[PDB]
Amino acid sequence: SRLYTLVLVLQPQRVLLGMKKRGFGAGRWNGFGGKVQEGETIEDGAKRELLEESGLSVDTLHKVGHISFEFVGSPELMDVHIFSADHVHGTPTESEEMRPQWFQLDQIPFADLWPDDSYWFPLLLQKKKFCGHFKFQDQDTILSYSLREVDSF
Ligand SMILES: Nc1nc2c([nH]c(=O)n2[C@H]2C[C@H](O)[C@@H](COP(=O)(O)OP(=O)(O)OP(=O)(O)O)O2)c(=O)[nH]1
Ligand SMILES: [Cu+2]
Ligand SMILES: [Cu+2]
Repeated sequence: SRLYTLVLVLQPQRVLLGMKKRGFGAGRWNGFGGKVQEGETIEDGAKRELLEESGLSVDTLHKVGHISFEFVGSPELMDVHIFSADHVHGTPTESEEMRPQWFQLDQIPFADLWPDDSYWFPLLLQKKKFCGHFKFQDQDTILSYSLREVDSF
């Protein structure tokens, strides 16, 4: 298993997603994040990746979710810690990896996000902390999942 982060930049009626321009999940919208490095906590990793990919800074993040990901015929698990950045400083800025864009919450193009996102985004937007596991047949196809709400992490 490998540690990753995912940070959703949320304002009362809109979210700043990023169009992944290269790498894993290229061509889909997503939150900002990446691998957690040796020598940083998960949260600091989430903050560093948000700053790097969007030019945005935060005082704090909310822990909102935790989801493990599995691909059929690959033993390597992605242990993804999901944060909400409720309040950001600075100006959204395109990076080599991400082009930030704002979407009003009822207009998020779920068709162009990872397919799991349409399952847990509703929990996110209702402020319900969640735990889950998703097993993908391929990058477009969920084979199996479980998802539940938790009171804390
Ligand atoms: N919304 C969503 N995010 C996912 C899914 N699967 C998945 O790995 N992620 C997130 C976790 C990370 O933010 C990102 C994968 O990390 P990455 O490898 O692209 O990050 P990165 O290149 O920036 O890593 P770094 O080397 O920059 O640290 O995608 C998914 O199914 N849905
Ligand atoms: Cu907050
Ligand atoms: Cu402030």
